[PDB]
Amino acid sequence: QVQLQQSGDELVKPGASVKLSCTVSGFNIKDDFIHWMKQRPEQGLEWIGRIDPANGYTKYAPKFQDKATMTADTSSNTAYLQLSSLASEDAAVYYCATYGVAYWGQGTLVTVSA
Amino acid sequence: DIVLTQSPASLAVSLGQRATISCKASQSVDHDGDSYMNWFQQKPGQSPKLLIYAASNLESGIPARFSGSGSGTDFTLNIHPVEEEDAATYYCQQTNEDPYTFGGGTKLEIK
Amino acid sequence: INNAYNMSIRRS
Repeated sequence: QVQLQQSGDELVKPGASVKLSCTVSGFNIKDDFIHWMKQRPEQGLEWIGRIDPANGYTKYAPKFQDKATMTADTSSNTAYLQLSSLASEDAAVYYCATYGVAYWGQGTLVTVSA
Repeated sequence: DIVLTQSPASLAVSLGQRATISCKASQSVDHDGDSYMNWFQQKPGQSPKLLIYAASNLESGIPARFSGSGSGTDFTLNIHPVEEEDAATYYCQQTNEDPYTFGGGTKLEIK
Repeated sequence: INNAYNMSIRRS
């Protein structure tokens, strides 16, 4: 019943910021964390952090504490991931997940070049 | 962080045979009688798919050819019999302590 | 009955 629809792929310039979205259907996001994961090209998975959309509380993995900003809009059941000061190691596929970590979005590819 | 070490990193198995993947944690992933270890399958260009959660629970929609065992710091995924569609990269993940962490992956190929 | 919302992450 639950689907997570992520925003489209983005090519971004070094130094710039970008905001990704994750629109959830079939599930009230007030009722669970949304988690964000990073996967660098051909590499493994990293957890970025989670947000509790009901109260806006966030917990980040320390390496993303200054890179990522998570927000959520309960009215549109949508979660956002903002990445700042982009650099080449930020190029990756970014995933959102919820229902514990059972259901995942299709990912958003971010590439970084200029 | 809890460091997860997956073994082997590459696994070649014949169709019909049994594949076994191991995940060793640097600290316990148990809390109050529950083990917080998950296993994911990922095919190229696709999102990771949850197979097993809480070490041994089979996720809805996943066939019983997949099974999970272990507790504490040592966990195992078994796949049998292996079929063509099992060729994929598999990841273990713990969700006991922050930050959540993943193993480095095991690529399962058909021999 | 086991459920991934309850058990795929540790909740506190």
